[PDB]
Amino acid sequence: MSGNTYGKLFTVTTAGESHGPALVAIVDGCPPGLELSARDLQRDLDRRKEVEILSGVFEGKTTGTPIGLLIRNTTAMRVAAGAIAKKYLAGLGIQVRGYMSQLGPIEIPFRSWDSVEQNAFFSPDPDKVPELEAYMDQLRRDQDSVGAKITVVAEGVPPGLGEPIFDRLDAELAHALMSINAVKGVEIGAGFASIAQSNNAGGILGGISSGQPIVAHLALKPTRATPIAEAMMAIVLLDQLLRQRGQ
Amino acid sequence: MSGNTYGKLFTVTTAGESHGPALVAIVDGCPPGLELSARDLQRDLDRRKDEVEILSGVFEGKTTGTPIGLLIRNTRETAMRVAAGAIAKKYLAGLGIQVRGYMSQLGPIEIPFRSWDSVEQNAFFSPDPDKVPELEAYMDQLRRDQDSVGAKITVVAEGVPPGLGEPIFDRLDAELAHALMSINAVKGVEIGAGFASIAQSNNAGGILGGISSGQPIVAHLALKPTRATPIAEAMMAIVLLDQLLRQRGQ
Repeated sequence: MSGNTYGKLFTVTTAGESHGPALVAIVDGCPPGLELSARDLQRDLDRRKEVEILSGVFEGKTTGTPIGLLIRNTTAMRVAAGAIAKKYLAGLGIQVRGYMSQLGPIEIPFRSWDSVEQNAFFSPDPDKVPELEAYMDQLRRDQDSVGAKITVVAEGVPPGLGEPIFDRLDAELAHALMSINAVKGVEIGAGFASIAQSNNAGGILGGISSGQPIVAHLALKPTRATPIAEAMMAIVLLDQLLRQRGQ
Repeated sequence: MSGNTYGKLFTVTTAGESHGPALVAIVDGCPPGLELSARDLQRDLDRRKDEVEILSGVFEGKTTGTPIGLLIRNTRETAMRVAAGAIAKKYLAGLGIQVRGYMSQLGPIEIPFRSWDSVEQNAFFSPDPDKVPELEAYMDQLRRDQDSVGAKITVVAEGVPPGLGEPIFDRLDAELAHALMSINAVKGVEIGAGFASIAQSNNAGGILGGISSGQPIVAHLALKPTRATPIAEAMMAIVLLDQLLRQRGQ
C-alpha cells in the first residue's frame, strides 16, 4: 500500500509487488563520491539466503542525484537501499552488524563477530549451531514455527545523532525496525530485561547518541531477519547523520 | 530541538522549553464537530499527577476543522503531548474507541491485571488494588536509598476497526513504536506478547502484518529508572487518530 517512503534527507521510495513485473526503488539523499555498483548491492541481498542501477552514478561513483534501483523478479528494496547506507557509513568508520541472540528457548551467547558469517543462523557462538540445526529440524518435523531474538549493533557512531522530541534516535530506529513484518518488539539497550533496578543505555541517552555502541534487540514473531534489520538500522543512522551537518 | 512535529493528517507541532515563558502546540487535522474546551484538556493533564488556553480552532464550544492553537503559561515538557492526545482521545471516544493504560510491573513486582476501574483508584496505575500496599512500601524502600528503578506500562486500545496501517514503512505497529519510544523514559516497545514469548486471547496485539485486526491493540513499554501512563495513552491516541484519518481516503 501507500506508506512506501521512508526517511527525510536519506530517503527510500519504493514500488512493486513480489509477484509483479519488477521491484523499483528510488534512493534520494546519498552524498556524492561513493564507489557504488550492482555487486555491492548483490553481496547484501545474498546474505539473506539481480539489481540494476538505473541512475545516480557516473563511472562507478555516486553523483549526488537520486539512485534508481530495479529488480527484475524472474524485503529486496529495503536491503538494497541499506547496502548503499552501509557502504557510505563504512567510509566514516561506522559498522552495522547483527546476530541471532535467541531461537525459541535456546539462548545463544555472544562469542565472535566472525562466527556470524560462518553459519546459516547468524549465531555468534559456533558451538550452538548443532543444537540450533537439530531444533529447527524438530520444528520442520512438527510443521510449526517459533520466534527469535535478533540483536543489531552499530559501532563508531558519533555522539549527537537524534532530533528530540518526536524524532529521537531510539524512536526513529524503532519505526524502521518495527516496520519489518516479523518484528513485534524493539529494545534499545537492556530494555525489558532488567526492568528491575558495559552499557545498558544501548548507546542512546535522552534520544541522542552517546558515542558508545548502539545496540538494538529485536523480537520476531512466529512466521533471514538479520540482514534486513541491519539495513534498516543503517538507513536511519545515515538519515540522522545527514540531518546533523545541517545542524 | 528540531524534531518537534508528529503526524501526517492529524498533526502536532510544538514549541517551548519547560523553564521559558510558555509552551505552545498547534494541532492540525482534528475533524470538525467535536465538543472541546480547556477543561477536557485539564482532566488528562491532572492524571499526570484552567492551565491550557485554547487559542483557536473552536467556535461556541465545538471544533471548526481549522488548526487548534494551544498555550500553556509557565508560572512540563510532557504537557503538550498530553494535551494534544486529549483531543484525539475525545474524538476517538465518539467512534467508540477507548485508549487506556496501566502499570504491569514496578521493578521486580509483577502486578497482574484485575480491573480497569482499579486503575484510576491508585497512584500507581495498578490494575490490582491488592498490590498497592506492597507497591507503596517498595516505594519508601527506594526513597530511603535515593535510588530509582524501572517499570512496565501496558497501553490498550479497544474498538479499533480493522484496516488501520500503511505498509511497508508506515505499519501500525511501527508508527506506534515511533510515538511511544519518543517518550524519554521508554527504552522498549512490544506489540502483543513480544519479548516475553520468544519461546512459542490474542498474542499479536491486534496487529497482523502491520494492519489492525479489529482485536484489541496491546502495547507494552519498558521504562528506564530515571506518571508515564497518561503520556503513553496520549501518544497511542494520536497515532490511532492519524492512521484512521489517513484511512478515510477510500
